[PDB]
Parts: sequence; structure tokens; C-alpha cells
Amino acid sequence: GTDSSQGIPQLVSNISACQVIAEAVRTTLGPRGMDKLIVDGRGKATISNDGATILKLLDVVHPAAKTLVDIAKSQDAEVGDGTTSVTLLAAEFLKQVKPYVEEGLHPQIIIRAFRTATQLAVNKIKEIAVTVKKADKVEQRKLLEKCAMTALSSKLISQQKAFFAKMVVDAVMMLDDLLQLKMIGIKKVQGGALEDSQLVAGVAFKKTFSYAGFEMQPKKYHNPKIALLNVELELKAEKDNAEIRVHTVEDYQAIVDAEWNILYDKLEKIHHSGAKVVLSKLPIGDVATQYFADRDMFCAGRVPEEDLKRTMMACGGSIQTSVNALSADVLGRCQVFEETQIGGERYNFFTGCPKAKTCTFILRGGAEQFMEETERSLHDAIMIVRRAIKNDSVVAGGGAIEMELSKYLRDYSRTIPGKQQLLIGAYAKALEIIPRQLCDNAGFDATNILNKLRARHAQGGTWYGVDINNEDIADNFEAFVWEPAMVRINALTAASEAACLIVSVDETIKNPRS
Amino acid sequence: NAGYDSADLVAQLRAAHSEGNTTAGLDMREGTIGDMAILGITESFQVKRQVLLSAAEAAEVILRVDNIIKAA
Amino acid sequence: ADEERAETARLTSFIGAIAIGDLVKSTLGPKGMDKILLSSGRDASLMVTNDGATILKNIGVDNPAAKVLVDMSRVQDDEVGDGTTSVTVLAAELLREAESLIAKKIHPQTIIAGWREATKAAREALLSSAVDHGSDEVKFRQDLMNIAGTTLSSKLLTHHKDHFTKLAVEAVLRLKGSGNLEAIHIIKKLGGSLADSYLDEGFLLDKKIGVNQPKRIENAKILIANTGMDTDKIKIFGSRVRVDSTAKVAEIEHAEKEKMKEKVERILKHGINCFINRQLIYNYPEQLFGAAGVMAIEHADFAGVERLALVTGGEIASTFDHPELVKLGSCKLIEEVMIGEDKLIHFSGVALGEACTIVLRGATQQILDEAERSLHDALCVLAQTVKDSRTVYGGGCSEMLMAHAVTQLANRTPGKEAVAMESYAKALRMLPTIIADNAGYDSADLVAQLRAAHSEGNTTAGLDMREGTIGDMAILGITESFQVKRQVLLSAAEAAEVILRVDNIIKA
Amino acid sequence: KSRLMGLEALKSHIMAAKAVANTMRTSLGPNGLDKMMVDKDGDVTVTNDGATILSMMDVDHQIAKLMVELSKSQDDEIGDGTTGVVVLAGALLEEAEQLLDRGIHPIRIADGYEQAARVAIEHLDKISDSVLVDIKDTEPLIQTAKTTLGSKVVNSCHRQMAEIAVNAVLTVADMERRDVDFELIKVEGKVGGRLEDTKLIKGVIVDKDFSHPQMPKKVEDAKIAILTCPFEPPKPKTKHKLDVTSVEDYKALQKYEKEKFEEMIQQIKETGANLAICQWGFDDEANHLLLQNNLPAVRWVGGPEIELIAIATGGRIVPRFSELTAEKLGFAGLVQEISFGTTKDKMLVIEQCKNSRAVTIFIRGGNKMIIEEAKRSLHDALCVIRNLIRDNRVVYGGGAAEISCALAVSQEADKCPTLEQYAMRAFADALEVIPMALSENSGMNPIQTMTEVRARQVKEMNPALGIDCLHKGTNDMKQQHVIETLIGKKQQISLATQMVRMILKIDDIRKPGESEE
Repeated sequence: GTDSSQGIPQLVSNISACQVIAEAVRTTLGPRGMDKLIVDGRGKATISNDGATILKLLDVVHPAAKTLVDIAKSQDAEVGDGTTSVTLLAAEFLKQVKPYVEEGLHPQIIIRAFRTATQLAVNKIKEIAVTVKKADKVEQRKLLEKCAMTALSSKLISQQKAFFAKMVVDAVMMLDDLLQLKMIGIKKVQGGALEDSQLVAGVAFKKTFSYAGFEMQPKKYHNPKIALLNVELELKAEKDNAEIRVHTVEDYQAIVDAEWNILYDKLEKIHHSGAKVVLSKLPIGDVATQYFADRDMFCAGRVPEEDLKRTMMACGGSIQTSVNALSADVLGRCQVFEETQIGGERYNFFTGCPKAKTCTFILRGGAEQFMEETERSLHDAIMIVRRAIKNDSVVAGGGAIEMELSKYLRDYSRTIPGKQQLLIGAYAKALEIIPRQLCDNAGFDATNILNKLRARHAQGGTWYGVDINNEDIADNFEAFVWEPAMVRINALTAASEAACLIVSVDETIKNPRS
Repeated sequence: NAGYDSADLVAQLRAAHSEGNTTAGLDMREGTIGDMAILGITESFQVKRQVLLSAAEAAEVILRVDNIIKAA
Repeated sequence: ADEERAETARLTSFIGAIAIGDLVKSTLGPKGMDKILLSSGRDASLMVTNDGATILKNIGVDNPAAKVLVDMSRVQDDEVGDGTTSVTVLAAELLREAESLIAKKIHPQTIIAGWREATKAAREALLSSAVDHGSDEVKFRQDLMNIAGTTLSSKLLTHHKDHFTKLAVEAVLRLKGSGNLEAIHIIKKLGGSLADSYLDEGFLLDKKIGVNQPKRIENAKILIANTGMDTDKIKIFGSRVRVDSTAKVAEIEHAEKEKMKEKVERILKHGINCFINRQLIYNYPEQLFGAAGVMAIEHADFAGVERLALVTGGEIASTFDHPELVKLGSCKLIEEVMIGEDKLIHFSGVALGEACTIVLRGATQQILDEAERSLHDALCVLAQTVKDSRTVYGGGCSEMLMAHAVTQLANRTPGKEAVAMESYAKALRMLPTIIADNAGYDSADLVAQLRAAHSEGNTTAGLDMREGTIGDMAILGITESFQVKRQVLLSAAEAAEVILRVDNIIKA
Repeated sequence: KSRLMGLEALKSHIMAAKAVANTMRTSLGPNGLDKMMVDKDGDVTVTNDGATILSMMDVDHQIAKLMVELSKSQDDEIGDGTTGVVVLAGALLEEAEQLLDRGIHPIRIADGYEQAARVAIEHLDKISDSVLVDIKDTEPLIQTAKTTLGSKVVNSCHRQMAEIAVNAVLTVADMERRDVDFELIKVEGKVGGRLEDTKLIKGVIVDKDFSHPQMPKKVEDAKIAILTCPFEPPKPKTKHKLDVTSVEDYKALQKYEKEKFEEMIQQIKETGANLAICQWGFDDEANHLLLQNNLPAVRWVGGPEIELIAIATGGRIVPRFSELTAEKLGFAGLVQEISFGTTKDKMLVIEQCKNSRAVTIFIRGGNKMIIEEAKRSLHDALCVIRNLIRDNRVVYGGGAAEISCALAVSQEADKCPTLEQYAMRAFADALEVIPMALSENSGMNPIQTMTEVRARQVKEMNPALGIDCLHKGTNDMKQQHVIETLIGKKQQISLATQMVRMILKIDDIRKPGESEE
């Protein structure tokens, strides 16, 4: 058969289910905002911040649950920050229309009230937005330091932010025209320059195999030929396993040697095809490791795959799963090879790359859990500054505009309505919930905090928001809390859209009968 | 009554009178061992000789009454 | 997935001990009753068990705290003897006492220390009563006769106890400086009398002389080797393959008779009729060895050459590759004696030293099995008399000697630990409680009366519960080694304190 | 779908944390009562270490599932102190309910718990001066490993173990910028002889093979032939076919292979390294023939055993019989043979003065059960010394520094007077739970125990005079010699406030029926 139910009791079932699913992604996003923990399937426990990460991970038990995924996916694909905020605001629309539709007051002018209030919002955001790359420097890289140092002062650190911000700025300027996370990735040790990080403009390798000989091999070059392999190298090559044989005397010493001639012949296939440094994802054999010491070549197995993806983009090479190469544009090469054991862990540093687009931070904190937050402290400054470059049209962050836009659109609720003040008022009601939640995930009384802001919004200024590191009212422009304008404009057009989807649809039809 | 480790203070006081430290028992205001033969806590001879007499007496009388009959 | 809280894990530790301590406390002491093992989990059988190892191992404990008790009582029985029985009760007797401390809410660490220093207090009082009776030779003769009367007791024997007594006492006194634990051998076989146990002048191998072989070999020159055969002898570089159908199964079973003839050609070149081998033969090889003139003596072992090594003066050796690597044997007369129901060959000659061979006679396997461990307990303990001629009053008379002095040290020395030191000494006096009902005497009139009595004078006066009365422990001969009583204390004290430190059982 | 909001979240956060903190507080110190474990295979296991048991216990809650990785960070870095981070962080946690029952918001205390962790770490810089010279500070570590050994695995302190263990670390620290790597050292334990037997091996050990005592049992010059190539016929666990034409052909074959035995000698011996070791094994027939032919050979060598001798020597391995050089041979400092155990056989000890890439303390046992319990005491003693060799920062912990920072953080709730004062109060009273717990599992009254050294803080600040747990009645830390590393205690501050921070990280407590299912 086929499952189907029509109308308001299905529609009330529609509006109520989506709000409960939104209860996680409502209450997230920041240093005083939130950071995840779920258990799915086998018991695989993961930790996130983006809901759109875990909305792909969590199940969908409603069509309303299916509605939230792509809308969160749309926010995560562009920015990567504020992925949950679109899924916040959509169900927050449904809460104040819920007493209306349960009275029976259900227009389909509800959905055009979303779009009309959207156009008044997204125009007001754009006309109040200021291009900062053009107006507020000609070089705009010291400008990006004050935004990144603010992004470092938010999560964990308050003294390392001056030492780290220029390393963030000099890394992003290389990564411009790109937005990769495996090309800004941060590596972690304790035992190097402690509470100091470094920026390399090339390709660094975290997990490289040693303890089978690294001082018996030349650990540095000045023209490396990088074999980006994925083939397991054995301790010894094999013979057959059917009618394989030992004791008598004639064919005896040969078959023990014949296990060994086949291995180094395949290792020579790497050598004369062009290789001085060889990397493999699968483990390189320990007796095979010393054969690279025989040809005086560096080698390391047990390599993560994401490390090999850095090399193919900066050298112009490629990864391989073969034993013989045919070109140096599939192979990797640089102009300086250098192995450096920072923190007791073997790093392969690729400097002098032909492109050098990949940037990598070798992070040393004061501890391990300290360095976990320190990496995500640095990661916030990478996310916001790449976003600040791609859109110069930048407003303040922290929902500072929304509280102004809350009062701005209730003035239209004073102005326009035939019945529309119920809708635009509910539209403006849901806008202040985001800095309310940003006070509420910070734990403190938004009713004290938000209400003080609207008084200074009443005189003039929209950049008045919350400095969440102290939880006080603050002009987030002059408190350096920013985010570009189109981010909210992309957020508003997607939050109203799924809200338009819920109001238009009162029925869910399941044709294979669940 | 003083609200202390009774198992400690008895076994401490048991260690006292074992060799014969009899001139000192526990001053219960701190529960610590203190002076006797007048302290404020050194009690009357006439009291305990009556208390030892009656408590040993009636408890054996309770052991005598096993044939209890209730007719009320 | 189960983390069990301390309040049940402590309770499991006590009910794990009580449910096993009552099993053997019938069999402890002079044992007025026994333990009857009932077989229904494996087969339909019935076992009369005074052996605690039969009680502990054949009834696998399912209390994990009781698993510690079975294991530490096992090693005590292995080295010293009579260790599964004594250690397990005394540990179980302590843990009944420790519940009252937890009922009074005593710190468990106090209970750990409280039994520990009192164990040190007991062994010194046990050492004060330790007195030599193996001083002179007539004393050392009558020392071991009374102790072997005690150690062979508390088990089921018909008439065996007195003859296993006077045999082993002769074995210990002949060495004069060590016990015989090196090359004496306990041979158990089917006999017709329930009383006989005699020492061998020489040593014996299992060889029933059959088909045409002679009964007595004289002027022996023994070729000692490890190479042998059972039914199989393939060629050195050749083979025979006879399978292509279902009629070849009968012909491949008929080829095993012709395999037996090739090994006989090897011994025939030697000309040595005294060839021993570790492997056995049947009626089918035996017609072939004796027909060549070289006799195959099977069921050999390392124990026979080792017994020949000490008295005669040779060495024990093995790995027969060339005959100069195995030390050969020499004997005067090889005669076949008939012991019990069984015919065995016997290499008779020089004897009576560091090495003997003890042969046992009994038609019942159950009587032979209990007589092994009962003799196995004493030979170590009679060797402990060579180590320490200090004997101590068996039957619980030495038990009250320790409970007398620990109780005094439980009063004076501690300041909080007296409640934990007394639970030691009260559990010491629980040992005469489990035996007074076995003889029928009132346990309450036993445990306090004689403890003050022999300690204040005549320590020899002790528990004669073969009468249900008080008797003298050196006049009635009821005394054992100081060493056996010393070792069973420490195993009983530790295992209780080990599972007392257990305050989190977790079952994954 | 059931959502356990706020307090209803925290009640789930209480019960697992209440369970795991109570099982640790019965296990602090040498008076710590042991932890029993029945495995998932139904196997009795008795330790006293939390990082063992938290790895062994099947965790069934978000609090409990956290504690595997939380105690992973402590034991890999510091070692001992697995119990104290659980007792402390749960004691903040149960107090945080009382604050939430007082109406104090769970966020403002989680904000203040981090700042309360700052002023405690600030206090440890003042506590217990950090200068201990290299020859002297071995002796308190000789005293510290005396405490770990002399009360837990062996009642009376193997003296040879605690003094070798401080010597293995200086073998690697000097080559490694005053720091030790835990893969350059290894706690190697093999029973078979005596439990008193304990050795330090600068390289690795292999059991030395001799087939007959009539054949010469040799040991010679400090150079090892780390070989995989055949010096003696090898065995890769299979079978050919055997065929000879005549018996006299086999009579000549023994004379033929004897020249082939000498050829394997004259190739290796002219390169050096007279101790030949080949990976694949052989019987004892041609083994004692090579012993008669005057070079010893070790047979039936384990697979990775040829690698660990290679890095210990620093040299390579000879892959093939035709490729022959000395750089593929071992570079050893001393090759001498010492008997394995006391009764069974002999080893070949290959020491190096060149490369400390595998410095293995080698202990023996007369019991299989005691040695991993002995090694677990040795695992944590070799981790605390890593803290000292970098910086000589020490702490007098066990009841002195616990009451000392509990004075300070409670003072810092008054010096820094704002909202986090109850968070600092929840930090300060939880610090008192620890020396209570050293006396709680002890036979002493812990209520009396917190009183005494509190009066000593009125007497003296920065105490080297805290409680005892040996019941000697001498409450010190410098004459009771209960001293630990300052880095280790400071790490315990970071880890305990990490967990309370970790359970505060999202506001999501809703499930689809599956968030712990």
C-alpha cells in the first residue's frame, strides 16, 4: 500500500517534528557556543561543531528531518561557518505561527510574508555592509591580522595570538583561489618550540615510518624525486604456496635467496624509474627499509593518505599504486628535502615546491588537550579570514544586525499589515533568538543582555552586539567581531525557503508503505 | 555520645588497662584520654555498684522468662 | 559490561569462603565425618573425599573470590602436603569474623594489618612451642613414627597407616642429613591385601615374560637406549604403498606384522640381551625379539637409570644417538618377582641408600589413590623434620597456643587494630569448633578451657579427639612438624587478605 | 525520542562519574585497595591501576566511554595518578550539581573551573623547588620506586630493580636532549630463574644456542653478525623431496657440506662479526658441526628480533649470502653471554656503547603472575622519571600540595571575588577529597586526616610536611619521602578540568532513540 495523511493534524505533526530535530543545531556554534558528541552504529563516537557534518551522520526519521539536511549542506558548502544557524532560524519561524495555525489561522500568505520580509532584510544587510578590503587598507594584510588575532582570542589563547596571526595571514594569502582543509591542516607535537607554532609554505608529513633505519639513510636532499606510492613493500618477497619446499640440499640455498631477489628487483623498479625519496601508505618492510639504505635513499611507510594529497597539488605530481613510473608529472619533486624530528616525531618537510600552495602548521602547545583547542583556535582564524577575503562586503558578527533587524521589521509590522504583523512580527521574533542562544549557550541572561542592546540600537548603530568572551554588550565592529554580508543573505534565503516548504506542504505520502 | 570512633577509643583504652594504666581514661569533651581520680568525669563509687548490681540482675531474669503467657 | 559494587563484592568474598569452608571442615582434624562427593555433572558416580584437592578441583568453584582460595591452597598441598584442607578452612574462618567488622564498619585496611601482625604474633608463639624430638637416633626413630601416624591419619585407610608408617621412617633415617625425595618411586598396582607396602631391594620394570623368553637373566650388562617401536617401522630410504581399492584396507592392516622384523635386526648385531627401551611391545613383536636371542625390556623410564645412578654410582643419561652418550647399566641378577596381581621384571642388586622403590598393593583403585597422597604428604614433612627436627603439637593443641598469645598481643600493642587482631584469634579458636562436633564434644567447652590450660602449664596436654577428651600430644604421639603448621598459616592469612583488598569486582 | 534536559543530563553525568570516582578513591596510594577484574573471556585479573581497569572495564556511558582516552593521556605521559584525576573531576562534578541545585548555572562554573585550574598551576610554581642535580636525584627516585615496588608487587623492595630503572633512563636522555623516548626503552620481563634477578641490557637479548657441551661454547669480540642470509642452513617451514643415488654419495655429501660449512665461515669471519645470528632456524645436527668448526651460531631467531638488534647496534642487516659487507653487520659495544635465569640456558647479551635505540631493563621471575604486576610498577616508574630528566620540577604530593592549593584556590575565590568563586569553591573542596581518599582506603580516619595538615598550613606554607600512608605516625613528605614530579601533578590539574569541560561541550542532550544506543 501507501502511507498518507492530509491537512492540519499532519501539518501540526509536520511543524512540531522539525522543531524537535532543530533543538540540537539551535544550541551550537562557538567558543562559548558549542561542540559535539554523538554515538552512531558500532559505537563510533565522534566530536563535531557543524550540524551539517552530523546531519549527514545522524538519521532522518521525518521528511522534515530530510528538509534540514540539504539546507544545512548549502550553508556548509559556501562558508563552513554558521552551518547550524540556517537550521536554527527555520524552525524558529514555525513556533509563533504554531498558535496561529492551531487556531485555524493558516494563510498561504505566510510564505510570501517570508519572502517579502527577506527582501527587506537582505537589502538592509547589503546597504549597511562595508567593503573593508578596499576602504580600510590598500594592502589589507595587517587588516586581516586584527581580525585573525580576534579570532584567536575567542577560543583558547590570549597571548599566543600575536605570534600566530601573521602565520595565519601569510598562509591564507597563498591559499587564495582555494578553500581546502587538507591544505591548511595543522600538525601536532609536544617537544618542539613549545607554545609556538610554525608555518611551512610546502608539504609536511606527520606519520612517517622509522625505527628500521633513518640515520642509515640520507634524510635530506636538494632535488628530491618523490614516489607517491600506495604499494606495500614486504620484509621479503614470496615463493609459491603449493608444492613449496625445503630440505634437500641442491635447491636449498637458492629458494631462500629467491625470496630475496624478487623484492629488491621491484625496489629497483622504483629506483631507476626516478626516486630518491619514497613514500607509501601501506607499510614498507623493515628489511626493505634497509635496501633504501643500500641505494642511500629515504623511505617511510605507514603514511596517511591525506598527506599524499598535499604533495600532488604542490609538486604537480600524483599518487601511485604501482611499482614503475613513466613520468615526473605523476611523480613528485621539490628543490629541498629535509627531515626534521620536532617533538620526537619524524616530519618530512617539502620546501622549494614547484607551486608551494599547501600550507601546514606544526603546532606545539603546552599540553595535548591544550593543543586540541589550540588547533581549533587556529582553525577558526583560517575559516573567517578566507571568508573575509572572498567577500569584502562585511558586517559585524554575533547577531548584532539581527536585533536591529528585529526592531527594524517590527516597524514594518507597525507599518504594513492587513494581517501581516503577526507574520513579520514572528519573523522578527525569530531573528533575536540567534544572539539569545549565543547568550544562552554562553549561559547568561539574554533578557538582560539583549534588552540593553536595543536601547543603543534605538539611538543609532547596528553593530552593537555581544562580546562573548566576557559576555557584555559591545559594538562588534569595534569589538572586531565580523562576518561577511552575503553569509547572512545566503542564510536568510535558505531559512525562509525550508520554512516556505513546511507551510505549503500539509501531507507526506510514502508510496512503498514503510 | 561524644560522636567519635568508638572502635578506636575503646581499643586505645583497652590498650591502657591491659598493662594497667588505670589512672587515665577518656575525657569525653574532646574524647581524648585524660586524668582521673578527680577530673569532673571521675564518677561516684555508690552509683556504679548499684548499676552493676541491677543490670546484671534483671537481664538474667529476662533470660529466666521464656514461658511467657499473655492472657490480656 | 558488569561493574559489581564493593557492597556485593565484599559479600561475595565471604559467601565464596563459607560455601567451601564447610565442605572440608567435616574432613578436618581427626574427621569424625567425611565429605561425600556426588558425581552428576560429568558421569553417574560417587566419591568419598577426604582429599581437599578432590573436593576443590573436581568441584570447580564459580565464585571468583573462591577461585583465589583454591589456587593458593593448591600450591601449599603440592610442596608441603595436606595444604588444600588446612589453608581453606582457616581463610574461611577469618572471613566470617571480618563480616562483623564490616557490620561494625571497620576500615578494611585495618583488617589487612590486623591479621598480618597477629600472624607474626602467632608464628613466634608457634616457634616457642617448637621442640626437637629428632635429637638422638632412638629419639629420631620414635619422632617419625608418631608423626607418620598423624599425617597418614585424617584420611581413609583400612590397615595401611601402620605399614606406611614404619616403612618411610626407615627410609629417612638411612640418609642422615637429607630426606629421601630424590629417587624413591611410588609404584601402585593391584594387590590382594589392604595392608602391604614393602621396600624394594633393587628396582622393577613392567615386563610380563611370555612366549618363550627366559625368566631370569644373570650377569647383567644393560644397553640403555631411547630408540624403540610400537608397531611401525618403515624403511630408511624406501616405503610401501598398498591402497587402490577397498580390499587393500585389510592388506594394509596385515603389513604391520612384517614391520616388526626390521627392528629385531638392529638389536641382533649387538649381542646384548639386556636391551631396555622406552616404547612398549605386544604379543606380536615379543615372538620376534626373544627368538633372535636379544630380549626387549619395555616400559622403561628415566626413573630406573636415576635409581641405578645413586646407589651403584652411575649416571642418568638420555638422547641415544651413539652409545657413549647414554650412561649404561650394570646389574648382578635380573629376576621376575610377582607383586600383588601383577608380574614385573626386577633388576635386583645393590640398594638401600638415596634411592628406593615403594610398591603398593590393593585391588581397589580408590584405596590406592588416597594412599598415594597420604604418603605424598608425609615424605616432604618427614624431610622437613630433617630440615627442622622441631615438632609441634598436632590436633589443634598448637592452635590454642597461638590463640593464647595473639589475644594477649591483641590487647596491648594496638590502639585501633584490636578489633582486627581479635578476629584473627577468634577464628583461630574456630578450628577446634569444627572438630569437637566431629568427636561429639561441646565446642564451647573446648576452645577456651584447654587454651588457658596447657598454656599455663603442661603444653603437651592437647586435643585427643580420637577419644573426645583431652590427651597428651607427646605421650599419645599426636604431634606434627613445626614446618607444616608454619606454612599453612601464611597461605591462609594471605589469600583472605588478598580478596579483602578486593573492593571492586568487575565482570567484562 | 527522550531528551534529558539540563539537570536530567547531569544526573546521567552523575551516576557513571559517581561510580568511577568511588572505585578510584578506594585505590589511592600504597594503602590503595586492589581492583579485581573478570574479563570478557571470564578471566580473573587483579590490579590497583585505573588505566588498566578503565581499559579493561566495558564502558557503557558517555562519562565512562570518555575515561578510556582521558586516562590514556595520563598514563602515557605521567604514569601513576590514574585514580586521582577521576576522584577530583568527579568531586567537582557532584559539587556542580549542588551548585546547580543552589541555582548556579552549569556554564558559569565551567567557565570558572578553568580559571580555578589556572591559579592551582600558579601555586605549583611556588610549591616544591625545582632543582635536583643528576647524581643526587636518583636516590629519591630510588626511594620513589621503592614505594611502588615495596608495597604492591613485592613486600620488601627488590633493591636491584629500583636502582637499575633510574640508570636505563640516563642511557637515552643524554643522547636525546635530556629526554627519553618510550620506544627507545622497553620494560622486558622473562620469568624462568629467580624473581630477584634483574639486569639492564643496552641492546637486546637472544637465547644463545649450543647443541653439545663437548662442542665449544664460545663468546668473543664486540661485533655481531646480524644476518638473515644462511651461515647455517635455514628453515622456512616446508619440505622438499629427498633423493640420493647411492649411500656412498651421502658419505661424500657429509665431506662436501663440511667444506661448505667452512665457506660460510671464511666469508663471514673475513668481514668481522664472529657472532653469527640467522633468522630462520635449524636442528642441532649441523649446529654443533659449526660449533666444532669454531664459530657459534644462534638458531630459531624470532622475526622482529633481527630488527631490534639492528637499531640497537645502529647498523644494518645482511640480506643475502652474496652481498657481504660490514655496514650491513652489527656495530656492537659489548657481546658477552650471561646465563638465562639460573637453571635452564644461556643468553647472548649484545650491549652497545654506540646507539641507545633499544635500552631494555631485563628482569626475571619465579612466578608468571608477579612479573606483569612487577612490570606495571616499573611501567609507571619509568614514566615519572621522564618528567624529571627534562626539568627537575618536583612536588611533595600525597596530602601536602592537595591541602595547599585548596587553601590557595579558596583564597583566589576571595582575592578574585567574582562569579567563579563557587566554581573555585567547587575546585577547592574537591582538592580535599584526595588526601581524604588516601586516608579513606587507609585504616586511618580521613576526617582526622584533613585536620592535621590544615593546621600545618597555618603553621607553614608550601609544605614538605603532609600526611603519611605507611601508618608510621610520621606525617612528612621529605622525611616520609613521598615526593612526585611537579609536571605530573600539574598534568593532573589539566586532565581533571578537561573532563568537566568535555561534558559541557554541546547543549544537545536529545536522542533519536540512538545517541548511546
